[PDB]
Amino acid sequence: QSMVQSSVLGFPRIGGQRELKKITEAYWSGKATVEELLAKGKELREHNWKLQQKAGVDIIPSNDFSYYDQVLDLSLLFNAIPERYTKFDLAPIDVLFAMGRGLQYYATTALEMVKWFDSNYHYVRPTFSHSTEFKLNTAAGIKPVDEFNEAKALGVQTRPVILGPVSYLYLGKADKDSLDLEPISLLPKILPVYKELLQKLKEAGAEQVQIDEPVLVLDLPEAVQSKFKEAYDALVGADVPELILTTYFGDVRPNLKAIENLPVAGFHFDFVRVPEQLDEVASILKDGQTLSAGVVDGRNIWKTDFAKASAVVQKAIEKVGKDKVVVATSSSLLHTPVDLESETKLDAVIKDWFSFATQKLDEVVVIAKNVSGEDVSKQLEANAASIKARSESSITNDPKVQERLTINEALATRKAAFPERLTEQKAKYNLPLFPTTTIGSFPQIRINRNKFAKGQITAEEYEAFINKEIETVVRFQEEIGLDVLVHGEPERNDMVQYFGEQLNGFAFTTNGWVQSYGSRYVRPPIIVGDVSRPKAMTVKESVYAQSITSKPMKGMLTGPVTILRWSFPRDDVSGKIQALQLGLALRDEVNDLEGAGITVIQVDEPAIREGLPLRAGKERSDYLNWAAQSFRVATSGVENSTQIHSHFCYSDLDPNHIKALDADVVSIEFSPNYIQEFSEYPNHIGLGLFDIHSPRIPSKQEFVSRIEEILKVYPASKFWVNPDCGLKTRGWPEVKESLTNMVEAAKEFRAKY
Ligand SMILES: [Cl-]
Ligand SMILES: [Cl-]
Ligand SMILES: [Cl-]
Ligand SMILES: [Cl-]
Ligand SMILES: [Cl-]
Ligand SMILES: [Zn+2]
Repeated sequence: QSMVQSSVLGFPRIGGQRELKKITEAYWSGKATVEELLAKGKELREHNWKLQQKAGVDIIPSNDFSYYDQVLDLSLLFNAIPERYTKFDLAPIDVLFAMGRGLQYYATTALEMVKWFDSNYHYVRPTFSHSTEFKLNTAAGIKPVDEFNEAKALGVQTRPVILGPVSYLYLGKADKDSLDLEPISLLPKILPVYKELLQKLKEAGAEQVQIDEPVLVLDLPEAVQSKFKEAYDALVGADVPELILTTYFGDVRPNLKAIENLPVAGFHFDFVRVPEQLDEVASILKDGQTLSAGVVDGRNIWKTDFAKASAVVQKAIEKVGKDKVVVATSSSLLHTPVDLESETKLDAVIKDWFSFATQKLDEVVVIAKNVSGEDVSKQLEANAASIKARSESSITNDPKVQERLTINEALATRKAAFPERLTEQKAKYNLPLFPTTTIGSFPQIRINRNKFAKGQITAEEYEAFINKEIETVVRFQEEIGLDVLVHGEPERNDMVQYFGEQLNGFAFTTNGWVQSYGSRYVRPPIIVGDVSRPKAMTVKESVYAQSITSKPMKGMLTGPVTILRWSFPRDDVSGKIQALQLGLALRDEVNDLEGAGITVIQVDEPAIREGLPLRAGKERSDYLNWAAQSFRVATSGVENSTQIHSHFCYSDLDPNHIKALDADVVSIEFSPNYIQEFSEYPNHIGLGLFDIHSPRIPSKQEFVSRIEEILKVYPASKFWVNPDCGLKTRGWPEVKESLTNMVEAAKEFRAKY
């Protein structure tokens, strides 16, 4: 324990080879027994605790492990279990899984999955009723207490991590039988349950608890933020551990007044995202409260600059004293891959710039020792050379050249306004009124794709297999009589990795898995440098699909903002600069598609709202502006007769931003008074006419009446006819009938003209 302690806010639990996914999925399909699942959990926790102890981390977390989601874990522990999950005599591990994955696997719905702030993790929404009885569920045991005791038996003193009451309630929602319930009003009922838990943790031997209150980086209603004082007045006492109120991902300053007189033992703040909040946040400390300074990024894969991170910490030190500063990860390392050392195919120069969760443990320790005065000179020197090698690999380290060298409006504008383009597109494609199309995906080829990865087939044979599947999908759309076709994207794994693995300025990993939801993990690409496009990324398969039909075939691309958001970004330049470079890369792909005869092109940005900055203000309004501008740069090089499409199904869509794209045609998921939101849409628009989830083939008449309802709002000149989203989750027969009814409905309308 150095004078200045080191701290980790959580550790990824998935395992270095995805052991957690393997044993959990095996348990669901009735392979693994309950004991084997629990033994694997125990073994992961032990390994991870020991890894952190061996690296020298002073404050090591417990309760950060989960078989599914830590928020779900708290719902189970506090008995926030809707009544429908208790009716099948399920063991507690199965109640957890039924809430997480859904009840249908136990019957004779899952809870809502929600983004965790602006990370790429998702949690299971706490759901509350007037009938909810909050109590400590000793049924299974008490997860925090049992896992604290497990670590202690191993000779590892840990700090339990729990999501705090205010955040837990605020992030939850009223169940359907209680739509009047304001979750925050439940605080008096849930606080005694937190108190009992905290008492039990003190009794087990915990000296300090990390109590996460991240909603403090959000714009909080007064009815919510005015409660921090009475919540923590109630929790703090001599019978519970010291409480470290922990925030991350943002700026708490706007909420400072709410937490300026809390009886807690100290705070944690994110000084990676918001280093500038230091002065103000430090000023609220009283009574020997401690400041945990988050300076090792828990959400990115870059070696930390030890000189710069040490200097931020040294400012904290100057402000509250060495005995009251802690060096910490900025957030849980849940959001980074487990271990860089399992990567064997990375360029050696680039691998030297990275640090994954396991390596971050060494980094916080190095920084804590640095400011404490210990000799880590060798590590500082190595680190200073890595940082320099990295800064020298981009066009300029200088922000003056960097700010100036990054979009003239011309680059972001088509050559003519839509009405003029429409005249040329009509003449080129001769589409009728109510033209029909689909969004992209069709029912699925699994084997052969894996065989080609395994080396069992050659590229030529894989190519022949891709081409037969494209052919089958194209011919099926022709038989149905759709007007604008898609190729089914059989060649693509994932709409981001497919691009991230081809673009310049990117690296990709073999094992760089991060948990996204439950047992579903992602392996995000990494932007390491200035981005450009080195080859034709999608042209081959599109040109093949277009060569077998006389109907127009959509090219299909992912837009720049979505590639950026589903990748690990550079931490040395703005997101804006990266999006614009990605925009210019995609512009070359679009221009190539067009040049190869693919003149109808869909460019999809499903991650927009996900990347929305957490507070209303300047960063948010800039984001929307540059987000749109990036899309326009990608799409504005084309001739007037080339038709740009874009599809939108991504939760709470912003029609103002959609309008800023100047896309020729948009499709919008749609199947109460919602049609009015897009009533002023300027170009062409296809409001989805059926729900690709709903379990029923809509009749022709059902299509006809839905088209009639839309025609009360839109002109027929603007209207495209298409489903809500892709069809890969349906069976072929339901897809044939649905789409056949859709086209026949369309034709009826054409005739009535
Ligand atoms: Cl159990
Ligand atoms: Cl705003
Ligand atoms: Cl407009
Ligand atoms: Cl009408
Ligand atoms: Cl029109
Ligand atoms: Zn969709």
